[PDB]
Parts: sequence; structure tokens; C-alpha cells
Amino acid sequence: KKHIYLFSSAGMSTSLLVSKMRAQAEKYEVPVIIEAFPETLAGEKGQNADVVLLGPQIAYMLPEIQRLLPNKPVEVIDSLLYGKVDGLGVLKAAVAAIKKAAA
Amino acid sequence: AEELEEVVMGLIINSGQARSLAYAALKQAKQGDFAAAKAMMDQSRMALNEAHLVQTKLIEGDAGEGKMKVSLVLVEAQLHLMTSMLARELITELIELHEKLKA
Amino acid sequence: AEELEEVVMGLIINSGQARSLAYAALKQAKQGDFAAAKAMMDQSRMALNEAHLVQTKLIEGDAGEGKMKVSLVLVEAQLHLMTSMLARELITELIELHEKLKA
Amino acid sequence: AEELEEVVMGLIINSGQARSLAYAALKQAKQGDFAAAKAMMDQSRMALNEAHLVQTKLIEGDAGEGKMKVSLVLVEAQLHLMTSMLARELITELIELHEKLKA
Repeated sequence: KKHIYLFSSAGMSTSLLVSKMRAQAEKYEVPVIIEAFPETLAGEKGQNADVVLLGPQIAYMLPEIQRLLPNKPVEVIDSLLYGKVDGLGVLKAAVAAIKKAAA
Repeated sequence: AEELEEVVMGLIINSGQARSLAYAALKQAKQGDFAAAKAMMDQSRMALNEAHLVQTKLIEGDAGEGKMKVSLVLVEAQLHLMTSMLARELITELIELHEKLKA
Repeated sequence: AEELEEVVMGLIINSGQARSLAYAALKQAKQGDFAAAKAMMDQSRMALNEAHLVQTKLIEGDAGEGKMKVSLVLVEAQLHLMTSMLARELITELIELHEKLKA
Repeated sequence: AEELEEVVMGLIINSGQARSLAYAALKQAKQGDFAAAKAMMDQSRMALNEAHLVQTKLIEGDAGEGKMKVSLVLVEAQLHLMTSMLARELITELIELHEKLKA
């Protein structure tokens, strides 16, 4: 089971996206664990993720998080997918980042 | 909701950045850099002011599907803003003390 | 609601006055007036105590039209009271520091 | 609700204990006991960290019978945790100042 961690200083809004992603992962039997955390834990919690996703509000922090976790694929969630709360779409982008990372 | 929810995320992030700047301002003071501390507090204040202004609008036109009821996220947004504003004010006092400590 | 709403306004105002007095108390300390500072803190505390007492009643008999649910304004009132009480306590500590600073 | 409600009580108590320890930590500093202060601060931080972790889960999987809505107690829990964490951080700064005051 791969760990997909989402980071944003506003878990409440990201938390809703996480619940929809979990529903989708169950529907299609994707072996993943999805958790939302505030941006302050990106360095502490990110070390255990298989893929690190940043909320669109914290996109400006991408370079810093990449330097903090040089051995993890880190990327920003598409703002439209995020605003629309597209659990399936974001789940797809996360699995993709993992595949593109393992090869 | 759409904007209100995305707006709250922005407010939470803004409030978080404000605190971050405030703590950073304090750190400057510890280094004996009163000039940088002062500049950081000013920017932090401005950030809060803009955030507070947005919240003011969010309280004057309080949503809420039901009669008296209001947007739930309002209180959440207020929580972050109130905490950040208070923190900064106290931090400002702390910085002034550092100045009095001579250092 | 009628009273609860008007009561919250009173609490918010009271909490605001409490903070105002607290900051004023601190200002007195900066002027080297420990006597006036002490007097101001005492009054601030009494104001908070009365406000807290009113809130206590508002929490013991929590309204709410529905089963478990409670008055929404309660949390709002608590937010102001909690912030004011905390601020005042910290300000008290800050004032004590001014006294230790000799000044 | 059952757990969520009992959990909030635990969080409120935990947050309260955290503040209590923090103030106690400050008191140690006033006695000129930097060692005990430092130890008390560390424990307070750990208590908050555990409390924050529990809240994180409570925000990622926000209940709520209705669509977007979330558990009301969440905000209440956040209020106590946010206040306690902030207080503790400021108290830490205050303690550091006591150390700089030499005493």
C-alpha cells in the first residue's frame, strides 16, 4: 500500500478531497493510504510518503519542499481538479506520479 | 462553498503566513536586527489587515442557507485570523522587550 | 437569538474591552507606572471573570433546536473570550517582565 | 457523538493540561530553574503534538450528517488546541527572555 500525503495549511478543505479520493480508491481497489496534513508537517510527514502532493494555495512552496525531500516525487495538485473536489482525477495524478517515478 | 471555501483556505494560508512572518520577525530581533524585525512586523500587519478586511466582508454578508444561520467556515476563518492577529501583537510586544533588553 | 444574540454582542464587547484594558495596562507598565498597571489588570480580570461566568451558563444550558446540537454563537462567544483571557494572561506576564527589567 | 464527543473532552482536557504545564514551566523559569522549565516545555510540546495528531485525523475524516457540513465539536476542539499551542509557543519565548534577563 502506497502512501499519498496531501499538504495544505487548511486540512478542512483538503480533508474533503481526501475523503472523496479514499472512496474512489475503494471503488477501484487501488492499494493506497491517503492522509491530509498542514504544510508545517511537510518535512516531518513527507519522509514517509510515497508521493507528496501540495495544495494549489501552497504551490509557491514547491522548490522548498523539493529540497527538503530530494528522494520523493513532489507535485502540486491541479487547481481545477482541486476546486471541483475530483477524487478520481487527483487519485489518478498521484498514481501516475508514482509510476513515472519508479521508471 | 466554492469561493467561500477556497477563500477560507486563502485566509488560513494568509493567517499562517502572517504568523510565520511574525515569528521570523521575532527571530530577527534575537539576532539583534531591529531594522529587519520592524520591517517584518509591518508586512505581517499589512497581511493581516488585508485578511481581516476580507473576513469583515465575509461577516457583513454572512451566507447561511437557513434563516439566522451563517457560514460555518466563518468561525473557522475567524479562529485562524484571531489567533494570528493576537500572536503578532504579543510578538510585537516581545520584540519591543528585546529592544529594551538593549541587545 | 433575541437574548443569546444580544448577550453574545455584550460578551464580544466585554471581551474587547477586557483586551483594551489589558493593552492599556501594559502601556502603563511601559510608562513605568506599575501601580496603574496592576490596577488595570485587576479590573480586566474581573471583567473577564464576569464574562466567563455568563458564558459558563451559556454552555451548561446550551440551546440548539436539534437534539445534540448547540447554539452556534456559543463557539463565537468562546472564541472572543478565550482569546481575550489568554491575551490578558500573557500581557500580565509581559508586565511582570517589565517590572523585572527594573524600569 | 459517542467517541467524537468523548474524544473532544479528552482533547480539551489535554489542551488544558498542556497550558497548565506551560504556565508551570514559566513558573519554574521565574524560580531561576531553567532545567526544569526546559523539561516542562518539552513535555508540553509532546502533549500538544499528540493532541494535534488526533485533531488532524478528526479534520481529515470530518464527520457531518449532511453533505459538506462537518462535526461541530471540531471547531470547539480546534479552539482549545489552537489557543493552547499558541500560548505554549509564546510562553516558550517568555521563558527564553527570562534566560536572557540572566536570572
